[PDB]
Amino acid sequence: EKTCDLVGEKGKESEKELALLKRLTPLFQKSFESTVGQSPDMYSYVFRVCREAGQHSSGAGLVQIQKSNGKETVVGRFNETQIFQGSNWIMLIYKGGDEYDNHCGREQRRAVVMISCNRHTLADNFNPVSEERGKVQDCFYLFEMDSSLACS
Amino acid sequence: EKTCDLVGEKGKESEKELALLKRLTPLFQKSFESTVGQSPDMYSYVFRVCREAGQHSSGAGLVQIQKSNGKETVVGRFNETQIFQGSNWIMLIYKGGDEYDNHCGREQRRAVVMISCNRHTLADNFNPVSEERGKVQDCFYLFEMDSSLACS
Ligand SMILES: *[C@]1(O)O[C@H](CO)[C@@H](O)[C@H](O)[C@H]1NC(C)=O
Ligand SMILES: *[C@@H]1O[C@H](CO)[C@@H](O)[C@H](O)[C@H]1NC(C)=O
Repeated sequence: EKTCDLVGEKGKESEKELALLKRLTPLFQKSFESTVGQSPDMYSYVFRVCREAGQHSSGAGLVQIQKSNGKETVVGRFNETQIFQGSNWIMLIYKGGDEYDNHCGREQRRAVVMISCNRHTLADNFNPVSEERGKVQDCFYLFEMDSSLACS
Repeated sequence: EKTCDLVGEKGKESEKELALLKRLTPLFQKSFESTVGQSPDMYSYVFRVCREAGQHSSGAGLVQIQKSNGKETVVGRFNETQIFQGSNWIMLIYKGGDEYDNHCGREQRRAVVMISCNRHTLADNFNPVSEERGKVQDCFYLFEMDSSLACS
C-alpha cells in the first residue's frame, strides 16, 4: 500500500524524517474530523496520516469540505510530506494542494498540523487554529492535535 | 517606534491578533541569536519581535547571516506579521522575505517561530528546527523558543 512520500530526491530522504514518519504509523488507520462555522456556511475537515482523506478527490491527506454542496478542497497531499520535531511536538506538512485563486493569490495550498505532546492519549483533539474558509481569510491552514507520540 | 504590522486590511486586523501582539510586548526590546553549521559554512540567525533585526537590511524581524562574508538574508519582515495561539503555544509568522532564487522556487521567504510555553522563563532557547541554509534544503524556516508568555 502507499504511504507518505517525503519531500526530496528519492533516496536523499533524511534518515531522521523517516524515523519520525515511522513513529507515527500507529495513527495511519485513524481518521480525524472537525466541523466549523454555522449554517449555511459550515465546513468540515478530514485529516489522515499518510492515507487517503477524501471521498472524491484523491491523494489528499487533508481535505476541506463545503457542507452546503459537498465540494472537496484538497488542502494538502501526502505525496509531498515534510515532518519536523521540536522540543515537545512534531510538525507535519502536506504540500501540493489546490491553488487559492483569490485574495490569497494563486500559490498552492499546504496543510500544517501541529502534533503536541499529551501523555494521556494516543491521538485526539484535532481542531483548526488558522484557516482560509468563508469569512476566515488567513491564507494559511494550521491544525493542532494531541498525541503521546509527539512526546520527547 | 515601529511595531509589527498585522496582515489583513487596515482596521480589519482582528482584536484577537492585536491581543496576542500586546501580550508579547515584554519581548520587544530583546534579541535572540543562534549560530549553526561549521566553518567555513557557519550561518547565524537573529530574531526580534516587532523590532529591526538586521544590521544592514531593514524591516526584517528575522535574518540569516552568512558568516563567511557577512551577507544578510531576510527570512521575514515584521511589517507582514501573522500570529496564532494554539493549545499551549503561540506561532509568530513574518512574511515578505527575500525570494528563493534556487531549487526552492522563487516564492518569498517566510519566518515561522514556534513559541512553546515554559513557566520557568520569560524567553530563551531560540533554536532553528527547519532551514534553507547551505546543504540543509528544507525550503522552510521553522524556529522554536521557550516563553512563559505562551502559557495557557
Ligand atoms: C503529487 O502531489 O501527486 C499529484 C497528483 O495529481 C501530482 O500532480 C504531483 O505532481 C505529485 N507531486 C510529487 C512531488 O510527486
Ligand atoms: C514591507 O516592507 C517592504 C520594504 O521594501 C515592502 O517592499 C513591502 O511591500 C511591505 N509589505 C507591506 C504589506 O507593506
